[PDB]
Amino acid sequence: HHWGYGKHNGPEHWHKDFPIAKGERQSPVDIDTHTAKYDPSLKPLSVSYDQATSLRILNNGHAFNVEFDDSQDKAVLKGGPLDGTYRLIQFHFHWGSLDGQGSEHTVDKKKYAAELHLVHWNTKYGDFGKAVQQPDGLAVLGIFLKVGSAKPGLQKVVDVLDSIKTKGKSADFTNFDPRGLLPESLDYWTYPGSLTTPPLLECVTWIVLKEPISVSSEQVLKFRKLNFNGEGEPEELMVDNWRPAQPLKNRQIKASF
Ligand SMILES: NS(=O)(=O)c1ccc(C(=O)N2CCN(Cc3ccc(F)cc3)CC2)cc1
Ligand SMILES: [Zn+2]
Repeated sequence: HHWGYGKHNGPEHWHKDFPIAKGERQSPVDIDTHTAKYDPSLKPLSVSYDQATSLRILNNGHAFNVEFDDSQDKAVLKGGPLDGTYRLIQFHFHWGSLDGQGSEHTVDKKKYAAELHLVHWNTKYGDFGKAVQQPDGLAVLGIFLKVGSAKPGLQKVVDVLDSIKTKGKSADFTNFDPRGLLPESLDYWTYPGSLTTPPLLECVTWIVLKEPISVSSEQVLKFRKLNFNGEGEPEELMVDNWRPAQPLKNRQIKASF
């Protein structure tokens, strides 16, 4: 793969290697709040992260992933629009070079400074690789970040970034509690979509929280010091690693509230 977020290999180029980029249920999308319809049939979302076991943090050249042990039903997402149990495997963020951009989903065209994605796979499929080949294989919980007060629960992530500055670097990252990254309210919008990076597979039930979390300018500034490049290569700051909104096509966004 040679895809990325640069002028020559960015989102507008992805369709050449990944034709599904122009598919029928691509993500992210703009969430038009006035058109989204309240669905009273939606169940309350269930986020059970008390037994979450984080293991490592990795700079993969596109973002950084905080990985979890998903070999057992520990941290799971269920309820809401979901049927079954989805296991947390990793979380990562997308952010911008400026506070005025960075999120993938937008709300009434508003772009947030960043967006957190907690990725879960449907246990009925056995493993993540098999799950991404199914229309209901993944559930990604998206949370917007705005710049204001610091998020205490995010600081451990911010402080370890120095150790994984470049592509391919990883660091032990145990005992991190993802509950510290959640907003107060679990109200959400949901729609069927896709992974937002190649392979862009149409296997995701998106659940995007209405309430953003606040992070400090210093916290997001640290994200912007990461590198897309590997050690010993020309420095390319890891910023604007977000895909813009895609055509909604034949889909309806439902609201839980
Ligand atoms: N942002 S998002 O939609 O929330 C998201 C969620 C999960 C993932 C994820 O774990 N990888 C998907 C990509 N693959 C690498 C890959 C890339 C291109 C290919 F053709 C095949 C595999 C590693 C696993 C990526 C993005
Ligand atoms: Zn993502």
